[PDB]
Amino acid sequence: DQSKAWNRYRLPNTLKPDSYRVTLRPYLTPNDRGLYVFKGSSTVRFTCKEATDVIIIHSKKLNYTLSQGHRVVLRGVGGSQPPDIDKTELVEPTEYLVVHLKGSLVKDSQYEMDSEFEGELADDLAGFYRSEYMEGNVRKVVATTQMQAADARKSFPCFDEPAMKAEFNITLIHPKDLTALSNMLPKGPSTPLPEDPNWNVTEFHTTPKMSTYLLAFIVSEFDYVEKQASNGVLIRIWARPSAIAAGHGDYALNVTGPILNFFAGHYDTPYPLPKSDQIGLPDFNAGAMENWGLVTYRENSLLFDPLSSSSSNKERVVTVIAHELAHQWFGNLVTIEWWNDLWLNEGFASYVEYLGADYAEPTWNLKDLMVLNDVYRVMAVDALASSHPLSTPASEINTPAQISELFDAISYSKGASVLRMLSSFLSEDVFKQGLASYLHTFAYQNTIYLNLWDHLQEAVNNRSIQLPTTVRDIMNRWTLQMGFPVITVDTSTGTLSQEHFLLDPDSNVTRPSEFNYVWIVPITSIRDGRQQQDYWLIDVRAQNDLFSTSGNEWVLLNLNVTGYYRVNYDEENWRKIQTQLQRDHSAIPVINRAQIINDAFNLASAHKVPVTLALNNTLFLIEERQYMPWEAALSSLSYFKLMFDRSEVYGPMKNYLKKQVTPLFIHFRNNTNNWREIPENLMDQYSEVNAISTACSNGVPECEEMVSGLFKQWMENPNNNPIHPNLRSTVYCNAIAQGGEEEWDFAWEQFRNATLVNEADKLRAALACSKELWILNRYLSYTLNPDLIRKQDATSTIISITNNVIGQGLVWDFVQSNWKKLFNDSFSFSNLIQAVTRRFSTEYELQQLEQFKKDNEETGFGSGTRALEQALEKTKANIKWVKENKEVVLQWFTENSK
Amino acid sequence: HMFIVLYVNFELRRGPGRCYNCRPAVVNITLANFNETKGPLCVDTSHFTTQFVGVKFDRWSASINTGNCPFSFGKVVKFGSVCFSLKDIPGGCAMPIMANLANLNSHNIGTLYVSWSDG
Ligand SMILES: *[C@@H]1O[C@H](CO)[C@@H](O[C@@H]2O[C@H](CO)[C@@H](O)[C@H](O)[C@H]2NC(C)=O)[C@H](O)[C@H]1NC(C)=O
Ligand SMILES: *[C@@H]1O[C@H](CO)[C@@H](O[C@@H]2O[C@H](CO)[C@@H](O)[C@H](O)[C@H]2NC(C)=O)[C@H](O)[C@H]1NC(C)=O
Ligand SMILES: *[C@@H]1O[C@H](CO)[C@@H](O)[C@H](O)[C@H]1NC(C)=O
Ligand SMILES: *[C@@H]1O[C@H](CO)[C@@H](O)[C@H](O)[C@H]1NC(C)=O
Ligand SMILES: *[C@@H]1O[C@H](CO)[C@@H](O)[C@H](O)[C@H]1NC(C)=O
Ligand SMILES: *[C@@H]1O[C@H](CO)[C@@H](O)[C@H](O)[C@H]1NC(C)=O
Ligand SMILES: *[C@@H]1O[C@H](CO)[C@@H](O)[C@H](O)[C@H]1NC(C)=O
Ligand SMILES: *[C@@H]1O[C@H](CO)[C@@H](O)[C@H](O)[C@H]1NC(C)=O
Ligand SMILES: *[C@@H]1O[C@H](CO)[C@@H](O)[C@H](O)[C@H]1NC(C)=O
Ligand SMILES: [Zn+2]
Repeated sequence: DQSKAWNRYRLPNTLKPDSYRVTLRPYLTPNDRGLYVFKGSSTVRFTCKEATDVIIIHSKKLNYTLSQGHRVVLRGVGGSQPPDIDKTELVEPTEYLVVHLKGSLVKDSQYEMDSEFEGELADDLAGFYRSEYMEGNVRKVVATTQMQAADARKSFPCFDEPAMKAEFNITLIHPKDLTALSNMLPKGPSTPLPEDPNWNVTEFHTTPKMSTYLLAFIVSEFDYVEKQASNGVLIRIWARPSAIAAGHGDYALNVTGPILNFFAGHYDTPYPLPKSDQIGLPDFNAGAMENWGLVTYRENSLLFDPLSSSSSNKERVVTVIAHELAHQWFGNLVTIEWWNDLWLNEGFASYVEYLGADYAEPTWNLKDLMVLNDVYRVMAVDALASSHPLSTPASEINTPAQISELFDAISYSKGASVLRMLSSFLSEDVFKQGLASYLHTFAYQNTIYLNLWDHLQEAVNNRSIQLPTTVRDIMNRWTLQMGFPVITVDTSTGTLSQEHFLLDPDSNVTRPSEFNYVWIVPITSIRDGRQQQDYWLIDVRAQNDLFSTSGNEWVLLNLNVTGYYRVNYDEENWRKIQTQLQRDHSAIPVINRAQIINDAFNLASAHKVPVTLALNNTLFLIEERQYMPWEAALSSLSYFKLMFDRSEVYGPMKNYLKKQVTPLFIHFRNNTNNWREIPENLMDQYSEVNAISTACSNGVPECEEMVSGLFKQWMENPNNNPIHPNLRSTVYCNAIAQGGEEEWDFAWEQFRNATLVNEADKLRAALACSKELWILNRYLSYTLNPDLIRKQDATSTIISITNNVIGQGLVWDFVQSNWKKLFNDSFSFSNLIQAVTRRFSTEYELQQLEQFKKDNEETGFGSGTRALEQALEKTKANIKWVKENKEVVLQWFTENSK
Repeated sequence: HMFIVLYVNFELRRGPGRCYNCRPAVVNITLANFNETKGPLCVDTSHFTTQFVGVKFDRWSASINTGNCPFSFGKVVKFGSVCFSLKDIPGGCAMPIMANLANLNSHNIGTLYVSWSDG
């Protein structure tokens, strides 16, 4: 098996492509077998780097027309003479088309390979696929693409690895009444197809040297709005004609150009293409895709209605655009060598997205949200023995399932957090200078992590920055080994101690680390609200008077959580923190109030502080009005809800949250004139939503009356929605849970007739809050019907059902019952496993999960393999955590609830 | 009595792939009873009434601005004799004619020129 190259997952080094030409023709009507198909041809010019008698190229779900007895024709280039083909074959597991030759190709000679093929325009959201939408009574069909990571092979045969960069000459044959789009501008006007005038032919300029996973082909009846950016680049926002006319693409137009030129100037690197199209698709798997010159989006990540979309929707739009535009530099111009280093793409994009979004909306202060949405989001998983390093060894990443698995919170959020810290010990101006050199040197090339350290070292040296050692040796600690440390402070002594933080002390770390899980940590600090000097921890244990205290003094580490680590303190320092939070919490920075809450709850799970200490840190929240500290508490306590919302402990917890949030809810009731205004400050808008959501969810009668009143008022006037978009997610879900069949049906019809995906998303999620088990079962059957819920929203909707305490048993039973059938057929098996198992806290549930593993082990879990192992680790920890904390927690809530 | 009527119509380029916020592809600006080769349409009245007939579909609308004119089309007021034209009247005012996309682009699609004497 493995002896043969066509049974191995990495391409041989024998051939290297130079240039492709591809012609594709989508058929937007089904054939007599009921299939939407595309017909195509292609020629790849490649160079023989090493003599070989076989051509191995990627091919997936493509049916080839035979020419002269074989699936390809091989021709010579500039005198070259190609050997005869013995036979061709398709190797499905490795997704190869293999051409066995009778002779050997000659080193350094060039060859050209012609192929003619057919494929399905399936609704699977991968490769060359189809998207549909209603315009009037007509169902329109769109041909569009999604190649990342390894689906370019699904639209035409190619050497489909990111380091086999090449130029591409795209031609699209399309109905005459439709527009064709690709990475580049068309090479002349669209001409009629001589064979049939009902079709036109659009040829596009040759792309730059590029990875196959960045190609894009789109055929649509879409319209657009355009604006030339201040750096010469033409921006166009494409979407369904009704959305464009209504102005739902106007906000994207307002911010796209400026962000693109901001990035160009910030990194001193021009955007080399003449245009950058943004297009929103009705059917799309991820949030967006950074195809060079033709960025594709989910409608809910690009389109925005000022009167019906919420501020959180607005943040999503500008953030994703910023994320996709950042990829133009980190990903498209400079590309990863192999998927094991994916963070070089997604880590930078997830960090740089905040700089670009902050430039576009400077009044929002979005950069602060990185602590909640990235740092603490990924620390939950990075605190497991089953996590994985930011830069995995390349030998370990081979299959498409292994590759897809790494589009996860490590590569995205941890990558963002190590860059946030990297860009903090060095200045952002020193950081951006090093990256400018990195981008210039490796333009149109591929990089590994060591390539970046070198150019950051060049900046360190030119700017006279003094570090404890090289950028290489500091950042390898955060890149080549998994996890993060917990820095324990003893203020009586001033000693610091670091160690690998694990949510469960009994977890078994099996992955070895060449650094034995010790980091070089840049430590900031404040003393009584006053920043001290920076300090570098370079060993397991150190001592410095910067962390010693006297009398009423208290210190905090990790100012504004710039560093990727958790902090624990001696008992006495904690007490003075808590005393400070009770007397005047403003003395502690807002971000560090969230740190105090989140760190203590996680420390308590790890048996490093008493759970009552973490809960005592939430007592001051009854006087807190800011968004970040409340959201940190609500997120940490969502674990308590997961563990206890099916037990006697939930009552007392709800009463505690009711007590803590009621003054804040009444404050906003006043500040908004009984909910007819919204706060001016964005963060205050989000705290209002959480106050309403928390009050209603924990039984504040005033909020329950308010949300059901607003919803009933809406049903009496369906065409005039009285609910501000910021409150719709909460009002819809709580009105559905409190109501019955009438409210569920009304929202279902509103979802079916929705003209704005932002609105459909809120309705889709609120329909899962029903308290009627029969309604939830019926809704579950809808999620797998593509005519009722788009396949792109299937798993997301199922996850909404499992979050309902009544839906938990329904979905888990459904997953156990239908996994084999499910697995075949766009569908995140990883996220669903994560969602349906996070409530598990008993030996019985662990037994079922173990049996679930055994019953499906041989078929496999694909890109959900790590998710399952992490579910097992967390379930075992949950069992121990509940036995050890149930009575303590029950008593704490009961006493502090009065 | 006499009416002074300025008609302003415009159309967007037909799909597919139409640019919704671009300058309208078709523009028809007509000042009633005006012949370019004869010159300004001047007032022959004891009293006259100005009428603006601008197109309006969805978020697109036509408008006439005040420009560098001490008055505005519609609110005109004593007169010696007032003249209107769609070509330059040296010594007069210029009222820009715009095609406006609500909350987005505005496009100048023409110019009304006015002239008057005191009296
Ligand atoms: C893709 O298009 C480019 C541009 O038309 C082709 O590049 C030219 O290739 C010919 C060889 O046939 C050279 O003589 C020209 O000098 C090249 N021009 C440039 C600007 O490089 C390329 O060959 C095409 N590739 C394929 C596979 O068709
Ligand atoms: C810690 O983060 C806060 C933001 O959460 C920073 O505060 C801002 O500082 C700027 C400039 O000093 C002010 O214009 C803003 O009004 C501040 N915002 C708030 C909410 O106070 C603070 O500067 C950060 N600390 C450090 C040392 O960088
Ligand atoms: C390609 O061939 C396979 C096997 O013959 C068939 O099942 C599939 O439907 C074909 N694809 C198309 C688009 O016709
Ligand atoms: C298709 O070709 C015809 C004839 O050249 C042309 O009039 C029409 O604009 C073309 N359509 C597109 C979408 O380019
Ligand atoms: C885009 O910007 C224009 C110009 O500032 C502004 O008038 C418009 O309201 C903005 N549109 C949206 C949807 O933000
Ligand atoms: C560092 O300085 C050298 C010499 O001036 C220069 O060639 C190099 O580009 C600089 N590197 C950075 C990152 O500025
Ligand atoms: C929790 O608060 C109580 C006072 O109600 C206090 O005695 C106790 O020390 C706190 N828990 C800690 C500090 O872990
Ligand atoms: C232009 O508008 C005038 C006034 O509405 C109308 O009479 C005329 O027919 C129009 N001309 C064209 C070519 O549409
Ligand atoms: C406009 O006036 C010129 C000059 O008198 C004349 O030749 C032309 O026929 C007129 N056109 C119309 C439509 O009255
Ligand atoms: Zn990305």
